[PDB]
Amino acid sequence: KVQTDPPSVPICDLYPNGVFPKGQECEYPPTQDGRTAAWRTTSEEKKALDQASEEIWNDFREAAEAHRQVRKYVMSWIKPGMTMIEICEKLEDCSRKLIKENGLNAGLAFPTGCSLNNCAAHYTPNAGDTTVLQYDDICKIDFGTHISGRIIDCAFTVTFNPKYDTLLKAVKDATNTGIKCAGIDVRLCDVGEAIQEVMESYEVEIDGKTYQVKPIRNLNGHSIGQYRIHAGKTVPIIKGGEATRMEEGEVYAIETFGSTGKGVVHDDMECSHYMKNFDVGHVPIRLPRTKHLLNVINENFGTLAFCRRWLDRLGESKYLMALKNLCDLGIVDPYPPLCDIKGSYTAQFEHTILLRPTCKEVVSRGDDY
Ligand SMILES: CCc1ccc(NS(=O)(=O)c2ccc(F)cc2)c(C(=O)O)c1C
Ligand SMILES: [Mn+2]
Ligand SMILES: [Mn+2]
Repeated sequence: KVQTDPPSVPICDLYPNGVFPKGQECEYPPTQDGRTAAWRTTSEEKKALDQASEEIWNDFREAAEAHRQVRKYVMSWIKPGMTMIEICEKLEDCSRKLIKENGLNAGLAFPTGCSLNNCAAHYTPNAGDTTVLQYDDICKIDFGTHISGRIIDCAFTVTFNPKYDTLLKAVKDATNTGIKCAGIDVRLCDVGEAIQEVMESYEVEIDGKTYQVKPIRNLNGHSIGQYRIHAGKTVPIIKGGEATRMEEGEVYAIETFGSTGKGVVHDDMECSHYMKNFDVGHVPIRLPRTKHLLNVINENFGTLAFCRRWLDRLGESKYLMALKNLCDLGIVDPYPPLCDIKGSYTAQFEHTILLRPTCKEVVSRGDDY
């Protein structure tokens, strides 16, 4: 009925009523004519529309509470000296128990990202990686939980040297600025500019050098779909703006990345992230190993991202060639680590928000961030 010191009680059994805690509920940002959004807070039409998709919002909440309790636990023990593998496996072991992993009904939405320093995202260790977290490392812990495909994409940055404090704040503030600015009928490009003005209004000093924080321009937030980490709409972070507005009922992952490098990422290091193309249909495979591996992917991950380690834990061996095949066949897409120029530092803060009819909910919000 109460969580245990080292979290072990599933969020499930903590809220027996089946109703999970809501995130930070915000009133939608006004528009031109000071168009207030307090009319939706209790409109009759909207309230019916909201309570209409209540079971969904409730699932996002179960996952969010899982994310909150897991990360609270990670910040209490993540320390330099631990290998990236020890960290990810310890984090993922907790994440599996609190979300009560159940096939594709409940589990980890994507691999535990823990990109270091100049690398901003999509780095998680593969078997054999001997990398050890250092006192001067700036590590982005980015992991996700999901219930019935309702994905909670949320992340924070970890450091131990106070010299990055102002860099993390610059980015944490940039993220909240995009969260506050986001809303139904809000144009993506606008959320982007907002995020940039703030991000760039910060200047930091790290090891004698001064820098004006730069948003990683080729990185960004994005909309979320059931069992689909990236639904289709992207959230800028800079000045351009695709050509779109956020819509009622949508779900977005508002994330920003700040850097001292060139503010641009590129594929680097060995790949560990892979995900089945949400669009590709059923492809008959006769090649044994490739056929088997794909079956494992469909059974265990569906359209959710996974990593080599997760193939390992399932007892799969000698699967790289077969994984390459799936990749060359375009059935699976590789998602290599995205890093900025060597020597640069990058920070990241991310939250999942629900654009509900009556309000904007920052479901993954917590005491920490
Ligand atoms: C590796 C699976 C994956 C695919 C697409 C996106 N979304 S994205 O393409 O908008 C993206 C890519 C890199 C990044 F750093 C942020 C967002 C993400 C993600 O939300 O990070 C993941 C984990
Ligand atoms: Mn993320
Ligand atoms: Mn994301």
